[PDB]
Amino acid sequence: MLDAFAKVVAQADARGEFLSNTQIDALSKMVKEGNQRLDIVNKVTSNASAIVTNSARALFAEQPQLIQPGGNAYTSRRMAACLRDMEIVLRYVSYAMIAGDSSVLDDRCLNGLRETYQALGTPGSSVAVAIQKMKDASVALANDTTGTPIGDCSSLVAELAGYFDRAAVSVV
Amino acid sequence: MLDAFAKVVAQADARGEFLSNTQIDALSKMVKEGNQRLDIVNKVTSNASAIVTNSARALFAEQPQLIQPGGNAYTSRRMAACLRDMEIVLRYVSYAMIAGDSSVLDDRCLNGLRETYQALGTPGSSVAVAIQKMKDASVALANDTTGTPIGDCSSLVAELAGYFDRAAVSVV
Amino acid sequence: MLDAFAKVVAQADARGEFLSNTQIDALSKMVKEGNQRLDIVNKVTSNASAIVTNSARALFAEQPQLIQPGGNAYTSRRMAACLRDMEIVLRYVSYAMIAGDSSVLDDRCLNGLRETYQALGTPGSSVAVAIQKMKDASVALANDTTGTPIGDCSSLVAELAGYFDRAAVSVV
Amino acid sequence: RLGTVSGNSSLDKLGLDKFLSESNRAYTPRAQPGFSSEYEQIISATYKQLFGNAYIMDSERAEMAKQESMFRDGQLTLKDFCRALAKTEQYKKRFFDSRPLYGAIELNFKNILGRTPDGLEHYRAKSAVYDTKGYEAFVDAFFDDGEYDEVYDDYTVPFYRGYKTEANLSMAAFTHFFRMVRGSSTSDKANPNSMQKDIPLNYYGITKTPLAVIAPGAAGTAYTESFAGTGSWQSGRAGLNAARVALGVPATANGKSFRVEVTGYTQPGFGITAGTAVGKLYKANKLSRYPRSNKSYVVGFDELTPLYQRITKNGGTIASITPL
Amino acid sequence: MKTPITEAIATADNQGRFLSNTELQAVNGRYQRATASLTAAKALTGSAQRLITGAAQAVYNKFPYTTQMPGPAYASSAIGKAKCARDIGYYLRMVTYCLVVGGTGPMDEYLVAGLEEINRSFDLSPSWYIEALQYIKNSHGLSGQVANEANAYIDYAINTLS
Amino acid sequence: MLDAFSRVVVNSDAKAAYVGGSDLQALKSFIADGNKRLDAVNSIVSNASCMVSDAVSGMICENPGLISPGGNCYTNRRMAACLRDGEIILRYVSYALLAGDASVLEDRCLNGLKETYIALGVPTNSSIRAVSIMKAQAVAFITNTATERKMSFAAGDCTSLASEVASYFDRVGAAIS
Amino acid sequence: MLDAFSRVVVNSDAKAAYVGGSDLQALKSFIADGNKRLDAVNSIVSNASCMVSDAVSGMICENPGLISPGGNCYTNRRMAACLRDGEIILRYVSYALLAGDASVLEDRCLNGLKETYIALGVPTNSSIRAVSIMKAQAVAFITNTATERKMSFAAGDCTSLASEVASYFDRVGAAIS
Amino acid sequence: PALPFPVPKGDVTTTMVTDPTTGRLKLEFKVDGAAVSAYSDPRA
Ligand SMILES: C=CC1=C(C)[C@@H](Cc2[nH]c(/C=C3N=C(/C=C4\NC(=O)[C@H](C)[C@H]4CC)C(C)=C\3CCC(=O)O)c(CCC(=O)O)c2C)NC1=O
Ligand SMILES: C=CC1=C(C)[C@@H](Cc2[nH]c(/C=C3N=C(/C=C4\NC(=O)[C@H](C)[C@H]4CC)C(C)=C\3CCC(=O)O)c(CCC(=O)O)c2C)NC1=O
Ligand SMILES: C=CC1=C(C)[C@@H](Cc2[nH]c(/C=C3N=C(/C=C4\NC(=O)[C@H](C)[C@H]4CC)C(C)=C\3CCC(=O)O)c(CCC(=O)O)c2C)NC1=O
Ligand SMILES: C=CC1=C(C)[C@@H](Cc2[nH]c(/C=C3N=C(/C=C4\NC(=O)[C@H](C)[C@H]4CC)C(C)=C\3CCC(=O)O)c(CCC(=O)O)c2C)NC1=O
Ligand SMILES: C=CC1=C(C)[C@@H](Cc2[nH]c(/C=C3N=C(/C=C4\NC(=O)[C@H](C)[C@H]4CC)C(C)=C\3CCC(=O)O)c(CCC(=O)O)c2C)NC1=O
Ligand SMILES: C=CC1=C(C)[C@@H](Cc2[nH]c(/C=C3N=C(/C=C4\NC(=O)[C@H](C)[C@H]4CC)C(C)=C\3CCC(=O)O)c(CCC(=O)O)c2C)NC1=O
Ligand SMILES: C=CC1=C(C)[C@@H](Cc2[nH]c(/C=C3N=C(/C=C4\NC(=O)[C@H](C)[C@H]4CC)C(C)=C\3CCC(=O)O)c(CCC(=O)O)c2C)NC1=O
Ligand SMILES: C=CC1=C(C)[C@@H](Cc2[nH]c(/C=C3N=C(/C=C4\NC(=O)[C@H](C)[C@H]4CC)C(C)=C\3CCC(=O)O)c(CCC(=O)O)c2C)NC1=O
Ligand SMILES: C=CC1=C(C)[C@@H](Cc2[nH]c(/C=C3N=C(/C=C4\NC(=O)[C@H](C)[C@H]4CC)C(C)=C\3CCC(=O)O)c(CCC(=O)O)c2C)NC1=O
Ligand SMILES: C=CC1=C(C)[C@@H](Cc2[nH]c(/C=C3N=C(/C=C4\NC(=O)[C@H](C)[C@H]4CC)C(C)=C\3CCC(=O)O)c(CCC(=O)O)c2C)NC1=O
Ligand SMILES: CCC1=C(C)/C(=C/C2=NC(=C\c3[nH]c(/C=C4\NC(=O)[C@H](C)[C@H]4CC)c(C)c3CCC(=O)O)/C(CCC(=O)O)=C2C)NC1=O
Ligand SMILES: CCC1=C(C)/C(=C/C2=NC(=C\c3[nH]c(/C=C4\NC(=O)[C@H](C)[C@H]4CC)c(C)c3CCC(=O)O)/C(CCC(=O)O)=C2C)NC1=O
Ligand SMILES: CCC1=C(C)/C(=C/C2=NC(=C\c3[nH]c(/C=C4\NC(=O)[C@H](C)[C@H]4CC)c(C)c3CCC(=O)O)/C(CCC(=O)O)=C2C)NC1=O
Ligand SMILES: CCC1=C(C)/C(=C/C2=NC(=C\c3[nH]c(/C=C4\NC(=O)[C@H](C)[C@H]4CC)c(C)c3CCC(=O)O)/C(CCC(=O)O)=C2C)NC1=O
Repeated sequence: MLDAFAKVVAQADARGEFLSNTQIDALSKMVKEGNQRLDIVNKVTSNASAIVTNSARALFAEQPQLIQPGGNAYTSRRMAACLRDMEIVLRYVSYAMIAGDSSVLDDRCLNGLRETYQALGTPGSSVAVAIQKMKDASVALANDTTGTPIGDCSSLVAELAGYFDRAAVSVV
Repeated sequence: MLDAFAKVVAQADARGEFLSNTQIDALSKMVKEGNQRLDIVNKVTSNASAIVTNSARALFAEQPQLIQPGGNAYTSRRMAACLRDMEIVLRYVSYAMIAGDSSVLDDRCLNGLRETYQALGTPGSSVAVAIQKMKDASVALANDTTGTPIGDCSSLVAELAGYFDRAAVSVV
Repeated sequence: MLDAFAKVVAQADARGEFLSNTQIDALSKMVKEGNQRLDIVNKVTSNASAIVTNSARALFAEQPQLIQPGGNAYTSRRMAACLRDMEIVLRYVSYAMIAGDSSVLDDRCLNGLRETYQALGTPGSSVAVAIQKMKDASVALANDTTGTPIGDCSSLVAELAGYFDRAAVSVV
Repeated sequence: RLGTVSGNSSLDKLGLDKFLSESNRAYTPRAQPGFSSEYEQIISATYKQLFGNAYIMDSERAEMAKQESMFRDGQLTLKDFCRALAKTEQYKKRFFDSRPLYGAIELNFKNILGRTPDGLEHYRAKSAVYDTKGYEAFVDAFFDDGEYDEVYDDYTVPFYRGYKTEANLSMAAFTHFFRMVRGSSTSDKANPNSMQKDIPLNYYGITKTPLAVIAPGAAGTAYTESFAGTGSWQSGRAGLNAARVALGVPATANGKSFRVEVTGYTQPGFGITAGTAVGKLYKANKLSRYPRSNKSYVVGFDELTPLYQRITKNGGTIASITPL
Repeated sequence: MKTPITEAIATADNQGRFLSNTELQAVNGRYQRATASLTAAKALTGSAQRLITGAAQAVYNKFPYTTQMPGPAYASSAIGKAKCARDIGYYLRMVTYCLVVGGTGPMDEYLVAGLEEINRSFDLSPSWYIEALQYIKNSHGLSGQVANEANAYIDYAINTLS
Repeated sequence: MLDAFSRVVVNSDAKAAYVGGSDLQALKSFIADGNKRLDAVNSIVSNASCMVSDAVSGMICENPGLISPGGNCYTNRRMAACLRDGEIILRYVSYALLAGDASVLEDRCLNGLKETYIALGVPTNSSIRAVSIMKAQAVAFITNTATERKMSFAAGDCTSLASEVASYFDRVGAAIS
Repeated sequence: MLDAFSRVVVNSDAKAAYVGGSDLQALKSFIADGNKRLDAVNSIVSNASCMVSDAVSGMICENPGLISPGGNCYTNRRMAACLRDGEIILRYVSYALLAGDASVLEDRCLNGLKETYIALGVPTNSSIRAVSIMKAQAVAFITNTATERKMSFAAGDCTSLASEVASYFDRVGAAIS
Repeated sequence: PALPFPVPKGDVTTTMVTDPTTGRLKLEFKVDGAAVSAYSDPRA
């Protein structure tokens, strides 16, 4: 897979030249968020069970179809199949957030997810709410500076929530 | 696999409710005929190589174009693979005799069997006429009054025909 | 994997008769020209990379967008993998030259090779040029009279040109 | 863009938006003189519709400069006008003479009728006319039947119709129809399953076998497996395609079985350390790990999890997954 | 189908190897014995109806019960004797296919694989076919190295029935 | 399309025989029981609007996630299509029982509806819960043990016939499976 | 077919959101400076075929051997298809600008253009080298930074929409990357 | 089916019977909650 440093080298080889000096100080903004990316990982990797409990607490309440006799997640391995699938949409986003792109997100999780739910009959309607119940649950969880100094992180809140909606449109 | 007791479990698990009392007295009728089930499977598998080779011999008599050179069942590789599939249906029919339903015969042996044969090119009308020899060599085998005491088992021989005609309509 | 001798045997067995007298001297013709066929593949295995690097440097001088930065065969991990495909088809035509037929050639190389070239995004018209860039170099040394006694080897190098022509068709 | 229940519409994102937006009917019983931007739009609509979005330049449109003018008074459209366009050199250069007889038949149904013929008894009725009564009655075998005189009254333009339940074709003719239609940016030639030199559906159109209906423009839709039948009667080979059936003891050992469809792997990707093993990068016999790509697998329900890992850690993209 | 030519291809394909001087003498030695093996294949072809019916009677002289016993696996009837003559004609045909290709390819594929499934099912004895093949071994009337090639592929068939 | 009368012909064709008296004995008893089957299928097609009523309004109360905004029966075209998709598949088995052969069901619809449905995105477990809700809806009508509507037949026992429409509808559900 | 007026109504019908006036202010920002989109569209569709005039001519000056033997734009037939190949995709760029979504370049063009250009052997590097040339060729009429021409404008910052064409030019090299 | 035991204020009182086979329903004395997940509180 390729990363956020690699694509401006992938456009330095497939174009074919040396480095422009406007390509070098565009990477200064990557380390203007470089420490500020690193504590954003602490708001999601220290709360791994915390989001995926608090979201599937909510998701069968307004949508009681999943717990019906004859519903989808009925047996306990299918209910454990929800929890192994709710976290990886957040885990590969957590791989995408330390990366800075969505290459490894598309490589190992997303490409092969619309049709895999359709072959199994698990709905594309409600695997997007599992994105959306953890979408607002990490907008609140990462927007607080408990341990780190105070300034501007108004970019990267529109990047990890710039990756959940990428996972939302790649499944419906 | 499913037998007859595994039917009404899964026919009420999506329904949700418990086992109702009006069904199980039909299922405790089935254990009165439990001793007339196991003789009858013992009648088939004791003669399990005399129903195969007596009906492949009466198949190539009426159809000499299969053992002629350039035929489908010509060589010794494809004669052994003709007696292999003639015994495979004799297993999975008698598996469905002991169980009470068809759902291991047409899930492990008949789910794509004629479309196996359209890809290989074997005459799928002609495997049905070997099976209907084996139907008549086994229904008339399971009406002997030696080895068992007499009594009316006319209800249980229609189930043995009803899976032999289910392989007669699977392969065409 | 058939031979020239095994192809006329397998047509006889599916008809179910012995080999005719017109077929044995058709094969007795084929064995007396054996030392011509042993002298052909001795010429195109004693120059089994001097064909290939001189066919690569011919094509790369002609087509220049292969070596361009951004190219298909630009980098040195896609350069030995270009020289791998140029060296195995010189290998696998020479297996089909010594067999007398080309059912070794299409099944061990060319079955779906233009479908894997579709998946890589490889320009396939230029590799068919490179087989034709290898084809005339292969017959220029087959016609080379050095060290061998002189005779007529006319249709054998038209057979060898037909093996390269069958390779160059089904790669585009 | 991908979506089934994304905005309540299942087939606008399958590639049939403009084939369901337009209807292309003409409104006057003769083309009126004076104005040449209202009926030339009908002609260049049909020049992409009948030819299958092929490039007709003006250097060959003026070669065919009679046959549209006799439509403007004297021929009907769809019955006579594209019939006259089907008797051209430009129609005979793309869909008749670079390809076999069945491939000329099975591309003519997409061109003329807007469907795919199922089995061979629909190939029987069309190819009983070429070997007896030439090419001009072969093209006019389509235009005077119940399949043509009912769906279009004679002043529309023949559209695509091989997806609806009123077009009572088959259920397999749906599955061939998205092998033939790859969005609105393809042609007869710019189609990977068959170029102009080839035939689209040789086995599958004859034997009525349905296929994996892949949405076009997806991630890794650059896949089609090749063909070699198996068995010793037909002297075929083994190892090219996974089977379409999944019978046996490995049918229901791991639950319900599936057929996956891998797009393709490379040499960088096999290791779990993000690179290439620097060395000789091969074995001695100089083949790949997957020595031909675009391969496929048959796998049960209880091993879908490590196989979906083992494709996706190695650089393989997945076309679709169909249960067997 | 193993031939000498489709075996030295396979060891060349194992090592990624161009056809060296090692694999050009394995295919040359087939050509120095394709002369003697194709006269033996031409001689056994012409004397087929002498050798088939003569070996079918030499079975019946050694094992006389096969013409006497009732039931469908024996030669006691008209159609029982016709299927026995078909079987030695199937056996003698695969001897001549091996002399063409120079090895035991066509009797491996078309005859030997799956043979014991038949001989147990249809109650046919493997010693009925040794006596048919030991007739053909010392009554083909060949000599020299022409006989050496026909006697190699006859007792390959005796050892896969024994 | 195959007929049961056609089924004994290709049985007698690769066998290369004539028609004997042996396999004829199945078909002459099929004639006199033809009116009893003719007394069956007329009530299948005349209560068909109720059987497509309870096809789709019954399966939606046991999974209401399709009428939810985002489901697979949410819009009023997919609401219209699910009313329409079920009224063709019982029209086909009404053809299939008069021939007696399931091959007319196979070549027309049951060859390839499964490969469309995961590209049309609909779930198959919802479909077989809607297939089997017409299964017991069918077998009440052939026996006259239906509750709210009881129709005119003769007196007998068509439980050999009532297994046959249950022998169709599982293969309807197994085709989508 | 999507646009930015109806991008929200396929978003809000996951929510079943009767749209109170909070989310509509981006649409009230879309109707605010949509004249700058409109004053750029007339700066595109009047200067349209001179974008493609130096597209392939800019490609062939640095990638010279496509007019060589064994090229891709060798003949007159091979070259004139390429000039309609580039003018189709720039026609389909500027549909998306006045609409406001990434609809039209995906649901018609890149619903199958990756298998198109590998069915013909169209080189994907040279068919983004021209479009990267046509990237910066298409920003200069919006910017009015051109060496040769000036368009009669009003003077503001259209840099939200000067890179929005480059934010359509990125996902035309999504599949043909 | 059997009387359910002597109801204490316990709001769940397990339905009864139910229909053509069937049974099972969690009653909160009239109101029938039965897995709607009223505790739906994410923390943003
Ligand atoms: C070595 C591992 C490593 C980490 C675990 C993090 C933690 C971390 N963040 C910052 C530094 C910072 N951290 C933030 C982050 C935030 N402030 C906010 O208002 C947001 C709510 C919150 C994001 C969740 C900001 C804005 C700064 C820079 C301080 C400033 O702007 O003046 C610093 C001080 C050094 C520096 O400036 O880089 C450290 C150690 N960074 C790291 O390098
Ligand atoms: C492990 C193997 C095994 C079996 C196969 C059965 C065999 C079996 N069958 C019967 C007993 C019987 N079995 C039959 C059965 C038949 N009579 C017919 O005419 C038909 C040909 C045939 C049915 C296939 C009848 C009619 C009786 C007596 C009635 C009765 O069971 O009460 C009995 C005596 C005990 C009893 O009466 O139940 C036993 C041991 N039990 C076994 O443990
Ligand atoms: C009376 C005069 C007279 C000659 C000089 C030859 C001349 C001659 N030499 C070769 C052709 C040849 N002649 C030989 C034979 C040999 N090369 C060697 O290295 C060895 C010394 C020698 C014996 C093995 C070979 C091997 C070739 C072919 C290779 C070559 O051309 O170098 C040919 C072509 C075909 C042929 O052999 O006839 C001719 C005409 N012929 C004549 O009529
Ligand atoms: C074990 C490895 C092995 C070899 C490398 C060859 C080498 C070789 N070739 C020939 C013999 C020959 N070789 C050729 C071939 C040719 N002559 C030409 O001038 C053409 C360039 C070329 C045609 C392709 C011919 C034509 C003969 C027979 C000479 C003649 O025509 O009288 C002979 C003499 C005996 C024989 O015919 O076999 C030998 C040993 N044979 C082998 O067994
Ligand atoms: C609405 C969407 C839509 C499109 C995008 C185009 C897509 C398209 N492009 C081509 C076809 C082509 N397009 C190119 C173009 C190029 N190759 C290069 O190397 C250059 C970099 C690049 C020019 C910019 C070439 C060379 C052909 C092939 C023409 C030929 O084969 O002679 C064809 C085949 C038409 C035919 O030949 O009949 C089609 C359908 N058409 C559409 O309807
Ligand atoms: C979930 C919401 C819900 C409904 C929409 C109705 C629909 C409904 N009806 C029946 C069950 C049935 N439905 C019919 C159909 C009919 N009866 C007639 O006589 C008419 C002519 C015809 C049109 C109404 C029949 C015959 C039965 C079987 C019961 C019977 O009458 O014997 C079943 C049980 C089938 C099953 O699920 O296995 C359901 C769910 N009931 C509900 O609980
Ligand atoms: C042989 C009979 C036969 C059919 C079934 C249909 C097969 C079929 N069904 C649908 C299409 C459909 N079919 C259904 C029906 C259902 N989906 C569900 O979720 C439920 C399980 C089930 C109702 C019981 C729905 C909801 C659509 C979607 C319509 C759409 O996508 O616009 C379409 C697409 C129609 C189009 O694109 O125009 C087709 C071809 N045609 C036929 O000839
Ligand atoms: C014009 C339209 C038309 C029809 C409707 C049928 C009418 C019909 N039904 C039956 C006759 C019958 N139908 C049944 C069928 C049934 N009885 C039951 O108890 C079950 C509820 C049900 C299906 C199992 C039975 C048992 C008979 C009597 C046996 C017979 O003679 O067929 C008969 C033969 C006897 C008679 O003349 O009445 C006829 C003609 N045929 C037609 O031509
Ligand atoms: C090797 C040969 C060679 C060429 C053919 C040109 C091709 C070319 N043109 C432009 C770039 C451009 N081309 C145009 C087009 C036009 N300007 C107008 O106003 C006219 C209306 C219209 C036709 C003349 C515009 C507006 C730009 C961007 C700015 C500019 O150069 O004016 C660019 C820059 C794009 C980029 O940055 O990637 C290039 C490489 N350059 C070369 O090196
Ligand atoms: C049918 C044709 C038709 C149109 C195209 C529009 C024409 C149009 N464009 C703008 C207006 C404008 N256009 C620009 C744009 C720019 N200024 C620059 O120098 C930048 C280079 C460029 C930014 C990309 C700006 C800044 C305005 C004024 C702000 C506004 O959009 O209202 C205005 C508003 C000015 C006014 O109120 O009079 C109008 C009416 N109307 C029409 O009837
Ligand atoms: C490599 C990373 C990876 C991905 C992307 C992946 C997808 C994936 N999800 C699966 C199942 C599943 N996924 C779900 C999840 C849901 N269904 C719903 O209705 C809910 C809305 C939703 C969340 C609770 C369920 C219920 C199954 C089992 C399907 C079944 O048994 O019917 C399966 C089948 C095997 C299994 O049960 O795990 C795969 C391969 N698996 C992986 O290992
Ligand atoms: C798990 C259970 C199972 C089933 C259901 C099955 C079907 C099956 N039958 C096969 C072949 C075959 N089946 C037949 C049988 C016949 N053809 C005829 O003409 C006769 C009418 C009939 C014999 C009486 C023949 C001749 C082959 C071809 C063997 C070959 O090509 O090697 C093959 C190809 C592999 C092989 O056996 O060689 C499969 C997979 N195989 C299985 O293992
Ligand atoms: C079993 C025998 C066999 C077949 C059938 C085969 C096809 C094949 N060709 C490949 C690559 C390739 N093939 C080429 C060849 C060319 N590209 C060009 O521009 C030239 C026109 C042409 C030859 C000079 C190149 C450059 C690659 C590497 C592409 C990549 O790695 O992305 C790959 C990818 C793995 C690899 O590096 O080998 C396969 C599997 N490989 C095999 O080992
Ligand atoms: C090419 C490879 C090949 C072999 C070897 C082969 C053997 C073969 N021999 C058979 C029968 C037979 N073979 C014999 C032969 C004999 N019985 C005797 O009494 C004699 C001693 C002896 C002759 C030497 C007889 C009588 C039958 C008929 C058995 C029966 O009808 O049940 C049959 C049963 C079908 C038939 O021919 O009617 C096969 C498949 N088939 C093959 O395709």
